[PDB]
Amino acid sequence: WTATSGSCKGRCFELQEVGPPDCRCDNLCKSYSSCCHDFDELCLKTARGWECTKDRCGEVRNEENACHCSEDCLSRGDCCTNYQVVCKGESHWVDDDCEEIKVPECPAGFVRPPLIIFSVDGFRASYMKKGSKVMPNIEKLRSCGTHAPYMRPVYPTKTFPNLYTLATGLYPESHGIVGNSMYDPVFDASFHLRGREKFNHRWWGGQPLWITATKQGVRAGTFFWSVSIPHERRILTILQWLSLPDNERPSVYAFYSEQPDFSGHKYGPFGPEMTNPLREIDKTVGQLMDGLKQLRLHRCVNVIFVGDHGMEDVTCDRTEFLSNYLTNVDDITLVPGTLGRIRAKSINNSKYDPKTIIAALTCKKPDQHFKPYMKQHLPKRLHYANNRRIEDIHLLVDRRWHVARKPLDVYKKCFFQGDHGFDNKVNSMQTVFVGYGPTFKYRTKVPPFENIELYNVMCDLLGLKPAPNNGTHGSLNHLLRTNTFRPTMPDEVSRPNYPGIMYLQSEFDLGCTCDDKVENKLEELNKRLHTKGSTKERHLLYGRPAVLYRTSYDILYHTDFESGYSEIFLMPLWTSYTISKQAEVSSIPEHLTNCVRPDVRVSPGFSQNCLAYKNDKQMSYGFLFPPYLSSSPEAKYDAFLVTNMVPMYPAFKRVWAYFQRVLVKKYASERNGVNVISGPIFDYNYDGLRDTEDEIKQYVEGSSIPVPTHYYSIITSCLDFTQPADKCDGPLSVSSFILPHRPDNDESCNSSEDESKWVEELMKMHTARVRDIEHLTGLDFYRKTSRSYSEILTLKTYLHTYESEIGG
Ligand SMILES: *[C@@H]1O[C@H](CO)[C@@H](O[C@@H]2O[C@H](CO)[C@@H](O[C@@H]3O[C@H](CO[C@H]4O[C@H](CO)[C@@H](O)[C@H](O[C@H]5O[C@H](CO)[C@@H](O)[C@H](O)[C@@H]5O[C@H]5O[C@H](CO)[C@@H](O)[C@H](O)[C@@H]5O)[C@@H]4O)[C@@H](O)[C@H](O)[C@@H]3O)[C@H](O)[C@H]2NC(C)=O)[C@H](O)[C@H]1NC(C)=O
Ligand SMILES: O=C(c1ccc2[nH]nnc2c1)N1C[C@H]2C[C@H](S(=O)(=O)CCc3cc(Cl)cc(Cl)c3)C[C@H]2C1
Ligand SMILES: [Ca+2]
Ligand SMILES: [Zn+2]
Ligand SMILES: [Zn+2]
Repeated sequence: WTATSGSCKGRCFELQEVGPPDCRCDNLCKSYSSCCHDFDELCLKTARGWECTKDRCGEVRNEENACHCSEDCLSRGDCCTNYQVVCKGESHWVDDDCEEIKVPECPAGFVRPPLIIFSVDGFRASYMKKGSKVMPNIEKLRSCGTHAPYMRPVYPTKTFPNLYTLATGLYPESHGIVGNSMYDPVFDASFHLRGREKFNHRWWGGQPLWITATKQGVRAGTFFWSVSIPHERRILTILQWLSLPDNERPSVYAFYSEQPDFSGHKYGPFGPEMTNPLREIDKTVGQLMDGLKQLRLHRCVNVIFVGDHGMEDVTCDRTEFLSNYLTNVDDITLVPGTLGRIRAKSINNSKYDPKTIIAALTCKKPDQHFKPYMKQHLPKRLHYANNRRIEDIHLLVDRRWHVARKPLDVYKKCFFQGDHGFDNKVNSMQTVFVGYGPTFKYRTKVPPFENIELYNVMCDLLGLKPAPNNGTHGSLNHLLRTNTFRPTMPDEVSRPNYPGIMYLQSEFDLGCTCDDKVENKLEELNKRLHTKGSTKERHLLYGRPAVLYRTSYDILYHTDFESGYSEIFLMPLWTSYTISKQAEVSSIPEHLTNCVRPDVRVSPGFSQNCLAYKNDKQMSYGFLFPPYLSSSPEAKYDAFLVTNMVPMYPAFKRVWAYFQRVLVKKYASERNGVNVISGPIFDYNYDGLRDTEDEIKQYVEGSSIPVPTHYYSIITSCLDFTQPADKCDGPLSVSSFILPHRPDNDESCNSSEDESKWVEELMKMHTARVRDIEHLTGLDFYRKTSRSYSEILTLKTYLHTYESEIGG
């Protein structure tokens, strides 16, 4: 209940929210059904439209109009945004050639440039080019400001998770909003778009931009709006707020449009009906920019034009039904659409087995338009597992399709032609970023980037200190004219040992054999230089990674590779090696197939042993540096050391073998040599961060040898391919993957065929930022290049998507 007896007289869109049961007058009062009786009357005038006409000029102030053209309106700060235009012979902003804004040009009283966030729902990246002829204002912004060809949302590519990520720089797994619809099992409640649950503050984690602002002395406009409030009043309210006196005027503002998403669902991404929604948006933009020119703020304010996601062609008849795969279709709840999420209908059930549910859903029709995963097995770049609100069973749906439970749900719950929510790397989901203002750069294109990064930047524009988030602060410095944040490499925590020869063959009882006995001052002095690291600057191109936690490890040099070997985990943390274009693939000689040699630099006590592997019929082994790419038959023995060996399921070895034997050489040819760093990853609790010694859930049977949950490689080369990797002057180029270490190849439906038909496809799906691997390993790469640190942060955030050219 609320006594709505109070009044909004002079409180129209007040900024401090008063508490029940007195009536509110802010842009959220509607959604809580708690407005004062006169709110509609006083605060939402509509009379005479939103534009001045000639006859309206100089007029007599009438408080009933929606906006004014009366002489005193500039003073009152409430003119129609075109007042200067029709009444004062002034041109529109869109018509002025754009002048570089070399310094802020702000009126007396503005202690800092304000920031306006203009967010547009469902604004697909390719709109900027395709709809350009009917969006001149937005095309002005793009072309004079700083733009990216596209910006990448988070997964799921849905509205709530994506808007809240903009405001926090957090993955949904961390912020709490993992879907538009969610079930929390500790709350036993459901978050849906309709209804009032989504209002309880308990769903919303992280610290959003406006709280960050308040907590540090910067006042904020309120971000959310109410659906019935038209866009014109939304603009005029933002300009009114900007006319407030210095001590009350917010410094950060938000605008939001339901379009073009609302139509995209109706007409599809490119339906001819779409031109109007776009025309509208552009007009709204024009109205902000004209309004800011009226207030002398158009060369003072920084504007961010940003979308939350894109839009794909989707229709009813492209629905896949679980009822055609399952029998007990009724002992499951499904969260449907462009992503599936499954749980037991009741926890009263002990007969409920996910293993059989997954199997029932795996590669079961040749045509299949989805794929089941357990959430811990989803690609790590999706960062979609570490939250109780994410159900164990996830369905990745194909672009252009839906998953539903039964058919009844689709005709009784065709009307739509567009949707969104697919994998964040799918082209049609990409969205927009343009930045315009004094602090942004002038006529500047920047590379595509992930939206989790904007929070840091928006804090920079405000002089705020960003709350702990998932961006990599400094990775977007190249967007800005001048930045308050000069980033610095983290400090090495653990320094390495450099062990020489300290053990004799006979001290090792490891159960390994090797045919290596057949045995010169000139070529003995030589390989000594290899074990001290005389070819280290060939295989360690960017300096050694740093270890950012306390642990005991040894560096190990060889002719063809070099490693950081963990006495704790009994295997290397990283292994680094350069393969030049000219290098050639040889095969493992018949005699050395089962060769495993002790490493006389490392004690028997801190070594793996062949015995345990023999005893464990589930587990086999692999090597980090591949023997196939040894530079000489002699150097090859180096690859068989007990300290280059890692545990690997037979099924994984297939994957690994073909990566090592075929793809490395291929990349080396296409890229002009590559530098490869490879290693294990342990993330048993799937939080995207390295596990500690005492969080290991799986050892090789009868040993203290941990089993990785994943395998990574980082493949680097010269961005200019005419330069070999090992002699690169300028910028670098990189691609990486985090491969799940799994005992079967159920993920690949063509897996019984030749590796050449399915392995590279899997690797692609599990593409990765170097930054993701840093979280998962606790290492820090690229410590010694010729490149600026900011450039190196940009590079560690890059993700190679394997999607073709945006637009067509
Ligand atoms: C992306 O970036 C984030 C932020 O930097 C990283 O997540 C941080 O990781 C660390 C280590 O795991 C956590 O530290 C622990 O924190 C607790 C106390 O923390 C409390 O207070 C903080 C800060 O005020 C608060 O954010 C936490 O709130 C969580 O839990 C709420 C429910 O109880 C929930 O409403 C909220 O959304 C948030 O939930 C998520 O995080 C928790 C982690 O605690 C997780 O269990 C849950 O599933 C959600 O994902 C919390 O009450 C200390 O006592 C511990 O000792 C420990 O140091 C930070 O809490 C955590 N911060 C956030 C915001 O999640 C991610 O690791 C990073 N991802 C990657 C891949 O790098
Ligand atoms: O109906 C939809 C909607 C939109 C599309 C869809 N597709 N499929 N289903 C969809 C449903 N909606 C109404 C809601 C209110 C807005 S809001 O005004 O609260 C966001 C303002 C804001 C801006 C920033 Cl920058 C950050 C944050 Cl956190 C919030 C969010 C919601 C969308
Ligand atoms: Ca972990
Ligand atoms: Zn949206
Ligand atoms: Zn939508």
